[PDB]
Amino acid sequence: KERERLEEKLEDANERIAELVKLEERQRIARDLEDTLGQKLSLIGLKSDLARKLIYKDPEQAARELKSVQQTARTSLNEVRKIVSSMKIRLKDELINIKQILEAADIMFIYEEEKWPENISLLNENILSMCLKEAVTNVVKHSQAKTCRVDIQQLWKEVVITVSDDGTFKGEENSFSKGHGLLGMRERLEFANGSLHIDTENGTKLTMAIP
Amino acid sequence: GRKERERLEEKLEDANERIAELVKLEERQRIARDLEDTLGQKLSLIGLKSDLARKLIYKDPEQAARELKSVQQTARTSLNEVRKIVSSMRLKDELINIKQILEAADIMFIYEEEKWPENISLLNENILSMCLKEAVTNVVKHSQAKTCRVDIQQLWKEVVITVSDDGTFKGGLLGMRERLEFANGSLHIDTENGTKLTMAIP
Ligand SMILES: Nc1ncnc2c1ncn2[C@@H]1O[C@H](COP(=O)(O)OP(=O)(O)CP(=O)(O)O)[C@@H](O)[C@H]1O
Ligand SMILES: Nc1ncnc2c1ncn2[C@@H]1O[C@H](COP(=O)(O)OP(=O)(O)CP(=O)(O)O)[C@@H](O)[C@H]1O
Ligand SMILES: [Mg+2]
Ligand SMILES: [Mg+2]
Repeated sequence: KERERLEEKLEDANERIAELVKLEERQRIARDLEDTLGQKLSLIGLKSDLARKLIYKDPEQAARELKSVQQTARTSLNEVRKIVSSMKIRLKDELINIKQILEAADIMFIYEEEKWPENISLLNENILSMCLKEAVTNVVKHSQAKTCRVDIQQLWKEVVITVSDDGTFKGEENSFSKGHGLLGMRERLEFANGSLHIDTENGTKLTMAIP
Repeated sequence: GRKERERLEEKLEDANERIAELVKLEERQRIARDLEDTLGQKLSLIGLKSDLARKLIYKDPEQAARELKSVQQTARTSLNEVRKIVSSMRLKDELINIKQILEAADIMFIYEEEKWPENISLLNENILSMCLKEAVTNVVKHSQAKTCRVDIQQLWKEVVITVSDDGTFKGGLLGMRERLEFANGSLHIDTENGTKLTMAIP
């Protein structure tokens, strides 16, 4: 009846982790909104007040300011749908989308369909997807690969997706773009007590694990 | 036992995963809903009214400027909407804000400061706050009360905030209560003597 106390303190902690990362989500999200979006909207107000001043005397230019308000409302709307999506992907869907990305990059898509996992949640599933997006985006974008092999495997407690490629690695200890592509991926695996692994030994072999 | 009894534990850790994924899902779904709807609709509006004003410039300028007063205000309103959402993204703070709400409604604020709890998280704390907002908003707004008493109590596993008032019951609150039910806390209301609200949270 002491080891069970150990379980009450440790559980307190395994709930705490959950809340203080849901907060990662929160703050980062209000950051995007606040910044990108709100700045766009301020811009819209100012350019439309300006065009409103121009109407009578410089109309040719009021219409230009207004072409600009038009486009900033556009871009703001795209930013919104971008968020929304960063909140709404499908696994078997990402498979098709990257299938197209590489097919298009003139890269060979080796996928040997296996056992589609059962022990996976949908926060987990969506994270997995994302890491798919950035791993393939990075392969296409950099590797120099001519082949990419994607293994989705139910394995034990967790799904594992390895994304391998033959190309050469362009990465130096800076490359790890502080809070960007691969760092986003890997911190994002570390939080859900999964993990990201990379073996540059033979081209570049990526590896994602998630309960 | 340990092996068979053990595996159930799993049946429960994981049963529990399945459960709290519904807070993520339909927290982010309320959020994408608000964005999508309110905001995106506003932005479409902006595009259309500015394309229109752009057509008017030359022939009907007096009215291009009117459409444009409109684009101006819709950018405003859109920005405020973004605000609501960033803000949603403090307990002792809510205390001051409602202190003002009721003080202003000509309602008496009985608060007898107690033991500020320790066993509380901040998802919990912020939920508590919110329910404060809607309970007091509802009291001011409806009760007919002339007094409101707020008890914040560390109690056992969980903080408990009762918001009582003398007024009559005329029966927001579903948001409050489902939102307590999810964090295995609870909402209780006793209309027996005016209206007495009660929130509990681990
Ligand atoms: N498959 C690969 N082949 C060769 N080089 C690679 C590679 N994958 C990654 N790299 C190198 O490592 C660097 C770090 O990648 P990372 O994804 O962190 O930044 P990035 O350049 O992909 C933009 P983002 O911030 O969107 O990821 C890359 O810039 C690239 O130079
Ligand atoms: N403190 C209170 N005392 C007596 N009746 C109350 C009350 N708070 C709410 N009610 C009654 O219950 C109804 C439901 O409350 P609820 O909070 O869902 O709606 P509301 O009328 O407060 C506006 P909103 O839902 O937008 O906050 C109210 O219409 C009111 O008649
Ligand atoms: Mg990258
Ligand atoms: Mg109400």
